[PDB]
Amino acid sequence: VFNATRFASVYAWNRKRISNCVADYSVLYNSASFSTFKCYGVSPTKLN
Amino acid sequence: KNKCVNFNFNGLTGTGVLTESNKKFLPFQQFGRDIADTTDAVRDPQTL
Amino acid sequence: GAISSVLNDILSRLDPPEAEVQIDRLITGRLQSLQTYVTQQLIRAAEI
Ligand SMILES: *[C@@H]1O[C@H](CO)[C@@H](O)[C@H](O)[C@H]1NC(C)=O
Repeated sequence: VFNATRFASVYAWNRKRISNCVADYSVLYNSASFSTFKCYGVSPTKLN
Repeated sequence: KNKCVNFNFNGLTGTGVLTESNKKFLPFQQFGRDIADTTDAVRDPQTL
Repeated sequence: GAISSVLNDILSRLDPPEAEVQIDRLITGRLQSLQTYVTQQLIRAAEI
């Protein structure tokens, strides 16, 4: 989802359903690749 | 078991003593609730 | 008005700056609930 070659236009925004796996959000939060990383209703550090 | 611990089952935090219960959970039921609508009895995420 | 009725969920989901706001909402509500209960009990105990 992050590294896909193309992203769909917002009017036809793509949706991917992530399930039945183990998610490591630390690699997402420590990376300086994102200009806007705002978690709403939850804290980014607490995600692990 | 039978020890006051800080337990965390699937993100369900709490503090209490975990004892082998005789509740008749159906195969789909995860955890029980009391009248106070608080966690009362659980299923171990690794063992049914 | 808080994100969850359970204190432990808010604590395990939010950083202290926002957990403070949510817990303040819950504290206000629950303290008003005790105030109501104690006032009713005082009136009822006078009747008794
Ligand atoms: C993994 O969990 C399953 C639950 O269905 C259990 O049967 C199995 O013994 C567990 N294996 C390990 C290595 O924890």
